[PDB]
Amino acid sequence: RGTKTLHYLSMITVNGFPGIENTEKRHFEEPRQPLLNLEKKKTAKNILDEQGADAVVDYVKNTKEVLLTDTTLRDAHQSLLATRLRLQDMKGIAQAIDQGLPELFSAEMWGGATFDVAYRFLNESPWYRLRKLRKLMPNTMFQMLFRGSNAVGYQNYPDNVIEEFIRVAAHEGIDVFRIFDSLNWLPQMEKSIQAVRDNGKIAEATICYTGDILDPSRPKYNIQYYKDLAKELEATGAHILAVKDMAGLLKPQAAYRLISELKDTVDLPIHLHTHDTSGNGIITYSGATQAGVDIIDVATASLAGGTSQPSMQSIYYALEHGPRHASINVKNAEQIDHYWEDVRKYYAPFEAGITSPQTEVYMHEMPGGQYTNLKSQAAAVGLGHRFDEIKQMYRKVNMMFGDIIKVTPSSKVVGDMALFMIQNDLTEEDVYARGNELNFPESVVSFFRGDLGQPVGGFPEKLQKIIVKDKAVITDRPGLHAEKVDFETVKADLEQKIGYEPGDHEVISYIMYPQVFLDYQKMQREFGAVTLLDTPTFLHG
Ligand SMILES: [Mg+2]
Ligand SMILES: [Mn+2]
Repeated sequence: RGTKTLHYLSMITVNGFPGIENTEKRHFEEPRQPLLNLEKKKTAKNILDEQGADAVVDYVKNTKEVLLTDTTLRDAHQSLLATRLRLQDMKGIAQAIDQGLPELFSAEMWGGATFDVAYRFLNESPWYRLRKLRKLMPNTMFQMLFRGSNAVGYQNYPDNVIEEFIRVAAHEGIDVFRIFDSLNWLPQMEKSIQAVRDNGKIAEATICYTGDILDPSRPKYNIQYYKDLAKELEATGAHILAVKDMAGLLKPQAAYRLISELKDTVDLPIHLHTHDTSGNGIITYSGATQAGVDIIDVATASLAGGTSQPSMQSIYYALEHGPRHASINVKNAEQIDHYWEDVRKYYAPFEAGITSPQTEVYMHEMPGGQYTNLKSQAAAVGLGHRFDEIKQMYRKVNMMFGDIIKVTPSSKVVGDMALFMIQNDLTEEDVYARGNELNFPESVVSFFRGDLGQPVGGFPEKLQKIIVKDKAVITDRPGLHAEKVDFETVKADLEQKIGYEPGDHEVISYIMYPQVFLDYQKMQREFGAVTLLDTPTFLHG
């Protein structure tokens, strides 16, 4: 093992880290360990382990205070540090988060972009990160982000693959599955919700919020649409209804109105997830708190603000003397935030830059992760100079598509469309006129083929016929048309490829990311377990 780490250290010392500018390994002090005042409490993890998910739901309903879910381990560093937060920095504070904050409903540490990014860039297994965090944080609930029928991948998978991933993730320590569909289509979420319920975990059915419910000019995503969606989601037997504000679009008055109306229609607890990109995340959470929201999604203050979640400490102080208080130990939270600031100093090459409240997100409606990725893609193609026109094309392409919900992977479709549209300098009338001649991006064609599901109100018919010139268009779940996957054959082929008998997690990771898992295995052969390295040594040597 020593030769592998020596090889990796020599490689990084000489050739530098791939994708970042080469710099010297500047000296870092040891990150500040917290000084916690421990109080023993029965957490929602204990309730789930003892009496199951329904007891957890009843505990949430009987909690007068508003519960907090920490998104520091997944979404805060997905938005701010390009999902590059390593397990080595997480494990120095995992026990402190488990002990100093037992009032947390759950910690979101998995799903989203973490699964792909860990394998692709951090060269560490997300399953290994899950196992180490589960050992380190035994009395907290683990929340993951689940993309409906795509799970952690960006495309549709057959139903047995999704069920097996849910089973393996539940066995390895995931306690809450937040299941969302990119276009808010129920059939893509039904089977995942049923599988999560069968595995005994909490199923968070999710509504992606877009538009403005208080704006009569945009009537498609009105309050009645969300009420009907919440009713049919409650019909599926999900434990907690989740409201995912992917781009910070939910305004405070709209937040109060939406949470009140959803509280009237369903008896499910409501989980609200929003981003502070508009700068109104704190007041939105407060307005939802007055409306009666149950759980809200917060990050530590050092990894909060901008495209990330609002800070949990500021959410505590904003609700300190109101009718409803947040459930947190604020002193322990600040003590943990000191460590988070010190380890955020490690990830300087992955920082986005100077951040300000960005109220332009109300028009272009672009999520922050997709915002950073779109900026990087425009820089890679040399279009980063005209990113204001990129924003305008993004908004106009979204309106051209029929005002779709823009969350991954549907936001990636709109981003690719806008990049291609500015790439060869045409308008939407030019799309309707010349569109038979050009070759549209593959993601747009796949979306108009129905591989992402069915959008609300259906596709624009003439534009769809332009986009797919001769390809077949399905109108049902893409999982029905998926190729059958047999796990014994895949396991045998993986054993041939990686040279040893793989576990269920390795098989289900090979199915979702075939090339990425094999590249990760090759990197493990060449360099060993680089997750054990500290972050400045991992980046610079
Ligand atoms: Mg409650
Ligand atoms: Mn998010």
